[PDB]
Amino acid sequence: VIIQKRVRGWLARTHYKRTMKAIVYLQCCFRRMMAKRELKKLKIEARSVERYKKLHIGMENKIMQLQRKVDEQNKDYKCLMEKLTNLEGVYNSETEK
Amino acid sequence: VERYKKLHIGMENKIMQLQRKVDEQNKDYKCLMEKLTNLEGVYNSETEK
Amino acid sequence: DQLTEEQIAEFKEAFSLFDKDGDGTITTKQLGTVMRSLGQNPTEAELQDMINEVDADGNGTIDFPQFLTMMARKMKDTDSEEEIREAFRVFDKDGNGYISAAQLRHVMTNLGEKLTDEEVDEMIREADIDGDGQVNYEQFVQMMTAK
Amino acid sequence: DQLTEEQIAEFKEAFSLFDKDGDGTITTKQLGTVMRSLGQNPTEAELQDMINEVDADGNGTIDFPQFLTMMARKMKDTDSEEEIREAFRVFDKDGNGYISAAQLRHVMTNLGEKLTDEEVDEMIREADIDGDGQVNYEQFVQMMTAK
Amino acid sequence: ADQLTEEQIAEFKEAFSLFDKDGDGTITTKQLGTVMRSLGQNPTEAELQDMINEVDADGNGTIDFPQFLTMMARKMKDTDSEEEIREAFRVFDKDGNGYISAAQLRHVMTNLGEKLTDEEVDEMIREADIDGDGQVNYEQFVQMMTAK
Amino acid sequence: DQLTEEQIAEFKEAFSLFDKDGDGTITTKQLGTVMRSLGQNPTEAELQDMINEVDADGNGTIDFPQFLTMMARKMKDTDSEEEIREAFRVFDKDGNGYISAAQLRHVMTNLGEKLTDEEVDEMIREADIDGDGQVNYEQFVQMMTAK
Repeated sequence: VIIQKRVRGWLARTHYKRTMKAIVYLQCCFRRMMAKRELKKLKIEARSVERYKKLHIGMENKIMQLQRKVDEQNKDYKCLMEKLTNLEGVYNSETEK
Repeated sequence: VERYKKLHIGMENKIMQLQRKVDEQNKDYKCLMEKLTNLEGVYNSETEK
Repeated sequence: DQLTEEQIAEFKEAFSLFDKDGDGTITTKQLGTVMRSLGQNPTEAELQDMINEVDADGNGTIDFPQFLTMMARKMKDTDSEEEIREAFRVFDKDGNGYISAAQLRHVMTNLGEKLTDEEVDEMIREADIDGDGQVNYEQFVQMMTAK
Repeated sequence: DQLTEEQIAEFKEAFSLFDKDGDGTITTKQLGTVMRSLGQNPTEAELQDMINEVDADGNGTIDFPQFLTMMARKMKDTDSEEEIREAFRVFDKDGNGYISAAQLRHVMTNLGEKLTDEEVDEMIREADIDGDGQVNYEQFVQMMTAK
Repeated sequence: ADQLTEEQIAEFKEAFSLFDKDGDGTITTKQLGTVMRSLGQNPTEAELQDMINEVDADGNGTIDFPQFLTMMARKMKDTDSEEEIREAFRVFDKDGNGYISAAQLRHVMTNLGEKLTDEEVDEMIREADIDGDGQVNYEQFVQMMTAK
Repeated sequence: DQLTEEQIAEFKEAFSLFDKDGDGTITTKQLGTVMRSLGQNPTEAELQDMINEVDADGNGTIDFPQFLTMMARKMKDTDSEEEIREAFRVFDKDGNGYISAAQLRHVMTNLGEKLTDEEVDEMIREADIDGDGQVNYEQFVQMMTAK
């Protein structure tokens, strides 16, 4: 009987989680369709490259920051496995003794 | 200036790969944070006992 | 007592979802379903006891204040996975944790409430192991601990 | 990964059109819409996280590099329409995909992200959904996949 | 930070296009060094080979402006002052006065560190305008270098 | 004793460095600087012994074969910073592990090799040595670690 209780609980929880996942997919995809038809309605003559021209320098700066942040994350990872190895060795030696 | 524009387009293309690399580095960073914490706790408990 | 506000909101969405008429009433079958789907383990005997208490309240339907009161009653309960894991270990004839799955389905059809063929087969292919081959109910206990 | 030039022109067109003026910096409220302009679905939780991350810059201003981060972060996850079909038809107890329009409206009203009933009615008219007759899942799936 | 103004990056792009007669944007190792020095900050030969390996990671040793972005970003963290360099040249002079013969400078630049080409030696001898017999300050050349 | 190719490469690099003329025959005074900057830990008496060996070889000038041979006899020397810390402590009059920079200068210069005042100041400089205050022994530990 306790096994029955556990089985019912698991079944209903799985159905519940499936329901939330389905409802989230449905609402998000409905929003996607409505925004897509909004965009289709909003179609107009053409574009202007000059808007992209100003934003190119901003993309330059963000790329600079990208390589930077890559470098700091790499250095942090270096210090990270340094600390990892230190702790591993110290604790292994202490535990063995 | 045509090569100028073509290389601007390539630059605009390049951004996403950099962003993906940043995200994957963040994922690895947090993962090994978690590994460090777990290992430190386990080792401390074992040494104490 | 008083429950968490986020818990109250979650109960509200569960009540709205499991209600199909949109009026705000929950039937006995929907009551059992929501008890099982909240996360805590409802006993079949305790499920009938809750149904009887709802009948004492009357109308055979659940209003939101009644739903909150039965949420308090449900959270008053507790579930322990070590005890059910031990019960499973005793349940296995070998007791090693590996048991025939078809025999499992046959017993839970015989002993305890009879699981429906749909539920039995859903358990079978969720176990991801052949019925004749040994299955580990400890895996099921672990996946209950996960939730 | 690598993407064609025509799609690049598509994002440039989207950024130009979503700008009511010419100065740029479309409001962050249209932010998500811009992402949905690409036929991709950012979840509301992802939407608010992206908004919080953007707020470091603040001022409610969006930029093309930030939009490139938008699309790459969304590209991190990929979904198929068959999963959407399965999600739609698993809610139905019958499983044939036929559900009453009242059921779908209640589903919309029960959402964590509140969806206006006006938009639900608009979608019903778009798909010619009948309230009395259960709507076939493929009927809406056609323009779900058309997107 | 220190976001580059449009004029600077535009001029760098113009120089890159000018140097590459092809215009396809492909960068070779010699082109790598050319743009590396065109940046104007101090380039490192070990860093040169490191970035050459980074280019080889793409393959074929042919790459365009995104490599230029990577190198400029990696070099931005490097900050140097010409006054610091000219004051650090004092360690070159055993006497420390700074008035030293160009022959010893030639010998050092030929032999010390990474070997320098003989044509480079002749170019420096011609450009320094410093007589070998006369002890002349290297700082006189460091000033015209500080002009850049 | 023959070392690796990189060892001899570094040795010949220093050889070209201190050879202001590039002749290949470097006098004893500059050879001592070569030895000290190369990585060795030579005693002044041991330096003079090397000078006597060179003079027996003749001309008081070093050649790279003789250079490599005296490498082979010199790499065998190794010193531990604990001994130098004990030396500084016994130099300290109070014995607490802290000796004044002026006192250290006087103690080191009055006896032993008469090291010049400018290089004593160079000791004080580049090591954060407090002239009037007592010298931190950790500074000396780091200085010997950098050799």
